[PDB]
Amino acid sequence: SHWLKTFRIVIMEPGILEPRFIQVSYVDSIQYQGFDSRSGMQPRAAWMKQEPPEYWKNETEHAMGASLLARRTLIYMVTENNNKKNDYHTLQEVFGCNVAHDGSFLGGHYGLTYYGYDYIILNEDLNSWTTEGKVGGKFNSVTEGWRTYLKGECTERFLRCLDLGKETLLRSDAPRTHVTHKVTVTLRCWALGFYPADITLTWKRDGKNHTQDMELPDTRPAGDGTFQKWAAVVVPFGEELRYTCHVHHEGLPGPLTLKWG
Amino acid sequence: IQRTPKIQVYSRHPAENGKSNFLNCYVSGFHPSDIEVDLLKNGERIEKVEHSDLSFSKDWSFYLLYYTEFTPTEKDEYACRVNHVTLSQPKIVKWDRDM
Ligand SMILES: *[C@@H]1O[C@H](CO)[C@@H](O)[C@H](O)[C@H]1NC(C)=O
Repeated sequence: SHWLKTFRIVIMEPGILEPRFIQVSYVDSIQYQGFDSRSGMQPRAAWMKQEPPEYWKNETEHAMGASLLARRTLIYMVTENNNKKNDYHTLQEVFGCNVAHDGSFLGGHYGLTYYGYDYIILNEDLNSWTTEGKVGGKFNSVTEGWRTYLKGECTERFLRCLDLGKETLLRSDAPRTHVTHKVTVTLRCWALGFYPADITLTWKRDGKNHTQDMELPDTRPAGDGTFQKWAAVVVPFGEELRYTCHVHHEGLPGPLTLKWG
Repeated sequence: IQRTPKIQVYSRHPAENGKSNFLNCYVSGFHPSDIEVDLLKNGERIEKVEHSDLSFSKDWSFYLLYYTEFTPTEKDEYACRVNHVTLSQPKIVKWDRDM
């Protein structure tokens, strides 16, 4: 399963004359475009350089448009909620289509916020909404528009993207793993440079699912397009070897087991 | 509702002394996006430092990745310094080599 999502942000800071607008697009963990009002619409993924300038012309034109619209809206809502014009205000919007491994539409998403005040959100039923707040609580065709864009243009946009980056987008880079011994002991299981980001790290006291007494951080980016993740536990000085960590990941021949070397 | 950033300082590849590399400062879960992020070598704010495009998570909180190339040494001590609307005084996280 895959996701093509677009993010829009409208920022208002205390003092800034005009609101800042930025728009980025991702195809799963990978960002491939980017537009920033504090400047046109640039590429972010190496493989994007294969598009016609007629493309970026198109794209930049759209972002240009969306931006006028977004700023107008943020200002509108800051008004409706009658908030201090000068100071922080943020408008965030996300939309995207969930496409299956076989080019078929699985689902989609759309959500908009005047962070902390209003929320307008398309439901999974992709047929209903979720108003929230002074504005947008008073939210009203519009639906079919998205049902379409998402099933249509968006998916077309996705498929076309996969066409151009399958090589790097569908790769499977296995974790380089290892363990580390720290004294207060605490054993740490490391998984590095893996892609996709879906991975699994667990410990076991004598082959038994050992929960609670451990630590489970959050996958973080290596910086090159792959990820990192770790998990650790606390075990009685010396009484170590009764613990083993199991790594599971798409790019491995099979499960991997590690103990304090 | 403002939310202070979570900071992680680490290397792309494992710290191999005298061996080139990349130093990352990952800030996330913060709101608003007005954030200041610095990479320090022994204290002096490092020059040319790139950072990822701003994006947000499901809970609408923001995240960014700041980084630079760098050849660590057993002597050099590095760290990340962050200032945010939710911090009284800038937060400083020293890069632990074994983390
Ligand atoms: C052992 O831990 C795994 C980790 O997800 C869990 O799914 C499983 O239910 C546990 N034991 C079993 C097989 O019931």
